Amino acid sequence: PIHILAFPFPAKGHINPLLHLCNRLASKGFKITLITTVSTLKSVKTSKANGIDIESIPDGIPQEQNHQIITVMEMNMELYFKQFKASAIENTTKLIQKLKTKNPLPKVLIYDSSMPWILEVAHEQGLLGASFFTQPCSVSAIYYHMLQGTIKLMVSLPYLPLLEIKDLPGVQQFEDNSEAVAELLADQFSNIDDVDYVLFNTFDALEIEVVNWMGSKWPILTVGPTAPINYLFETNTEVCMKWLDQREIDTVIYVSFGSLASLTEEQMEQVSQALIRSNCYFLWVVREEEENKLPKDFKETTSKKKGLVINWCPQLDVLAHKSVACFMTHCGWNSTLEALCSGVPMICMPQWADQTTNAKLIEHVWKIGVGVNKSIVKREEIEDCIRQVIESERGKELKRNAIKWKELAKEAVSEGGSSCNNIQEFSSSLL
Ligand SMILES: O=c1ccn([C@@H]2O[C@H](COP(=O)(O)OP(=O)(O)O)[C@@H](O)[C@H]2O)c(=O)[nH]1
Repeated sequence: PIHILAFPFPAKGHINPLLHLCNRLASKGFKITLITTVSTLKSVKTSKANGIDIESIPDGIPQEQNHQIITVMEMNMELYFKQFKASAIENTTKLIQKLKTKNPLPKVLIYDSSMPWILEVAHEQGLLGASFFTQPCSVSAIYYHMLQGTIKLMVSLPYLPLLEIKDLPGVQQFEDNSEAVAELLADQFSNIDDVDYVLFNTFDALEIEVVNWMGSKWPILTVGPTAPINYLFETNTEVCMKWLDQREIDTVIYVSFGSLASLTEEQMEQVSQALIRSNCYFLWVVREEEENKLPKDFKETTSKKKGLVINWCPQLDVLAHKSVACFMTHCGWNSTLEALCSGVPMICMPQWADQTTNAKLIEHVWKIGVGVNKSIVKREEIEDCIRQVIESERGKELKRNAIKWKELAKEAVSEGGSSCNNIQEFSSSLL
């Protein structure tokens, strides 16, 4: 087989979409080796069934308590991102030299677009280099314009809806790290003319005009949704799926703020009371390190009548379940795309980075969600949005719109669709 190496940035919203692409490629007969940091490997619980070799490299930055890589970087982003970079260059080089003593020899390196300097490692080692963007073309376009100096972080940009300042990617939320974060996002386009393959986790029908614009500059390959062995981490699948099976169609609010975002105890109390007073059934992912910010007795007693509070769920299987009526989300791109491709309308509560822009696209372009208004977002505001989605006639339109996007996404990934064709073109190029 042809041997593909894959190197995501060490965070679940970067690992998971690349894993799903790797599983598709392994189904076409390619051998896959996934490169992870030691810190990521500590959370990996299931890997045997997917058949992919996993090889680890050092973190390259300090190990603090049981914190994850981004959390450590936030202490000093400019210093620690560039320590992570130097270590990753050195140690991926060493790893590839070891892989070159085994058959089949590696031929291509698919690397996260946020790590553009890995291209030079691939080429130095005689491999093709493929940059994998884990955000949509519309948001990535903003980072390109930042690199060109057309904008620096109402705002008009080519082939994007008119934006309010609050809709631009949220870099101000990173405080003293804000300048470093803006620079790394723009750097995704710094060597794009040297990349052998440019891949985006999106599909053409979702953003026709900006994809066409981007394609007038570089040959890009839209391959999304990569999401269809589907999980590396503990998902509590049996508990979650048995509980959803006890629920009637269209009755459950799924709630998750992703793998990184953390809300204050003040904000968590507002969400807790909004869910209780709504009187709907709900499944709320509260990560284990965030549980201590919940109101006392919430997980053990008051959520027992109508809710399931869990530290991680099988999100693809949850969003596919007929009981789920809507998705209160932080609007990370994977959650946004997974919900749209499942036909599930959203309540948008973005926190930072691309989430703010994603929420504007959800509400105003794709029209499959409503957005909360900050005062802190209060229980009444959240309750209002729940009634809009679950009860009102507007909620029925949002659901019809979500089902339309689900059908276009099914088309894109099936035989003859744009993403299916693009993955075939990538695969045949390697052959
Ligand atoms: O209980 C959960 C919550 C999230 N996810 C997955 O975690 C990723 C979240 O990535 P996203 O882009 O939505 O936000 P981020 O964590 O990067 O902020 C996605 O692959 C979700 O499917 C999951 O499997 N179980």
